[PDB]
Amino acid sequence: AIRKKLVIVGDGACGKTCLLIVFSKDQFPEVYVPTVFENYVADIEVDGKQVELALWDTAGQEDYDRLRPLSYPDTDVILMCFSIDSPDSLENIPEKWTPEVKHFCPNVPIILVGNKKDLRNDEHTRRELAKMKQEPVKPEEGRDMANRIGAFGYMECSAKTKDGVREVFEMATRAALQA
Amino acid sequence: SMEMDEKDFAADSWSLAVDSSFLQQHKKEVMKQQDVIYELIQTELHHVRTLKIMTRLFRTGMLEELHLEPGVVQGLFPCVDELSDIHTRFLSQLLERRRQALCPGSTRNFVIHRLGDLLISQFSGPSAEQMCKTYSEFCSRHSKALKLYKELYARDKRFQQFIRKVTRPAVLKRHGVQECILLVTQRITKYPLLISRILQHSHGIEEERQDLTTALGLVKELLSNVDEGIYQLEK
Ligand SMILES: Nc1ccc2c(ccn2C(F)F)c1
Repeated sequence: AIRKKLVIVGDGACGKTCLLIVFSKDQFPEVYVPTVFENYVADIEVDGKQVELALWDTAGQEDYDRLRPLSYPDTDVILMCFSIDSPDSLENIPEKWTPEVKHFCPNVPIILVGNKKDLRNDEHTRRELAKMKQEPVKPEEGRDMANRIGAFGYMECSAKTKDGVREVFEMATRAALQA
Repeated sequence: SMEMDEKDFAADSWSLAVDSSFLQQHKKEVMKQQDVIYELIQTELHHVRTLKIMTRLFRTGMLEELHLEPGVVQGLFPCVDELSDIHTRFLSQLLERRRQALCPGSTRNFVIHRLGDLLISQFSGPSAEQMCKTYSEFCSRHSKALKLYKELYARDKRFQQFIRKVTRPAVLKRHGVQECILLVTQRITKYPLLISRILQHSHGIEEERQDLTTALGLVKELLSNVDEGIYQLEK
């Protein structure tokens, strides 16, 4: 089992902490959802290759530009997250996060991940977004942004229901394994 | 880590740590506030455990088994004794607040009502000046430490056997040398998230809401000072 490193980046409300928790526990916490994620080493077998994938979060580091890059050394794959119920978190991807991740992690594959896809057909979400003249991110808007920033791929998932979560991390392992 | 503390913090939440009959006696809001306070102490216990792996297992093992030059070991684990001293003191005060709160005849049922004052003390005065000075030095030496580690691992065979030996047990799966360094660096930025969620469920007593609000600001001031005093050293 080779060792690879994964770092999740994105705005505070992109749902990156919850994605790391649901993946590591293989369950959406029934009794208590933790506020923080420390670290985890996942045993993943993708395409017949066994990998030890270390998972890291950047939550809490968004306002601290000199503390935050300390999470980047030797990263093998970046999960660049945004929330499907938040068109604003998608806007910050090519402006702030992509130039930072390409400067500290040159040549590292990036997977643009659209979180909270369950809210794309949630009525409370649709009514709330209309007050600010917005609507949920469409799957093609995500694909276009992923193409624009030169991401390795574009994927979607829902931490609430676990749908698409295993595939995100299995594709990250595949990307981390490539030259 | 000691068996007493590990057992007290083995459960995934405060709601599962306390007896079911005691849990039923509390309002939903108190259960939520206690769940987040328990998470803060449980993650602090894990953090102090991480610094003990660095001092006793790695640092000490390199000095005694490998007989490595003290300046080399210092380069690898900068400020580890000062860091260990800051958080073992903080953890002691948190577990003593839990201990005083225990119901008579019980080793698990408790409710902490005054966390705010403990957080204001920790993130103010001399203890805040020491955290700021220590993390500014540790974080500024982060890259130099990883570079020194990679060099030693790739050039010395006895160092590689040592690392493979001490990190072999399953209880060390997430705690390699570089993993421990990033765990410690990321610790300080976890506090505002934990304090804010405690504050969200602490509106019952106005004094507590004010203390936690002051504490949140002192943590953010500290983080801003550490962030501004960082510059990556390069050898
Ligand atoms: N060229 C360059 C240099 C440093 C950068 C970026 C984007 C973020 N940072 C960093 F300082 F946070 C871009």
